[PDB]
Amino acid sequence: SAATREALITGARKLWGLRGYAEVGTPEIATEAGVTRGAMYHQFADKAALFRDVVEVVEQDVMARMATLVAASGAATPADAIRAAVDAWLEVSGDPEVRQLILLDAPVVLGWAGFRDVAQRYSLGMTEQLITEAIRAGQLARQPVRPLAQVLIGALDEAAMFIATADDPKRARRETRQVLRRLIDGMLNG
Amino acid sequence: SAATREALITGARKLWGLRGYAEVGTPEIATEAGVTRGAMYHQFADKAALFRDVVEVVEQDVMARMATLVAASGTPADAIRAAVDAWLEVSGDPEVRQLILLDAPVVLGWAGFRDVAQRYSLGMTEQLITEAIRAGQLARQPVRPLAQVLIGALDEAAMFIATADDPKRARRETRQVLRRLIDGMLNG
Repeated sequence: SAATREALITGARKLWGLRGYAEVGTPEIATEAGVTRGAMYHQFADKAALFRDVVEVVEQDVMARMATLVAASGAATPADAIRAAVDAWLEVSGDPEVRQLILLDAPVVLGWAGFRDVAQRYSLGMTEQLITEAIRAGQLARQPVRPLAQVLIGALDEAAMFIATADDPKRARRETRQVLRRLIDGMLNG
Repeated sequence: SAATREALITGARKLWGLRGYAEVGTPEIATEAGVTRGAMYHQFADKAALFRDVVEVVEQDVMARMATLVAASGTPADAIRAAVDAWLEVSGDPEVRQLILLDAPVVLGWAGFRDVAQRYSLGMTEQLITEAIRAGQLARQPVRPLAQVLIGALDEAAMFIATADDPKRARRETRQVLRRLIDGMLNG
């Protein structure tokens, strides 16, 4: 029964990751997972409920992938951590599964308040941390931490959205990386 | 028929502006406007359709208001600093707060809201950036990606003020933060 939950989340994630939420129904997901409809409905009341669990697991991977990329950059100071964290977010949001589930389907399926809540639960803390360390190292002016975090989250979230729907994604990704790079470098002292 | 639309948009705008989308039903809006339910439904299939037209009219006023405040402030770099302060003034208006910051994202969806916000704000923002580049107060860079990143930052700023525990404090702290960001991009 625990196994059944795991296999449904895994199946939904794969199939919705490839074709999108709208294009795959719960009966197809049950078959893919090797379970009956009643085992499925015991675990998930409806389609949208299974999607919420898919979003939690994909967000966990996004944060863990991002912490791996920052730690693999060899960033020696808070300011370099920030430069790495910015590049990592554009790399990870470019992953076509993350693009489909988080950038396109999650806002539609969860609603505005739902999506914003999830996005903030996963991103706010990390962002607030990086800012607090830069302030302490003297690489960023002493200022209020949450307001800056929140403004940066809206900038980065919009960046990713703009890439995901662009005519030329590879170009939008590159140009938008320059723009965020210049912005950060205007704020940072080193 | 055009008159009927105008009166509905005006009634909906006032009443939703005060109490919020969720709190006022379309029959109340019909009476406020002085039209029958069938005249209303002829013009607007459902509640969400009338809301879309309310958002268009409120956004038009927001842009026009904002161009008047920028022109009343007295270089491109200072235009940008004034445009930022003007956005916080105009988004502080309790009607704009209710309809654009709180209800529009819920009712239109995130992509729908982003679409409306960009149709109205992108050109002005792209212009301000282009003039700063020409005056040498802003590094030559790609104009649309910067405009878009700034629009997302400013929209999030205003939303943060609109839902803050202490609005007067959030408005002040958020003004500092936007000031530093802008000043990091602009050439002194």
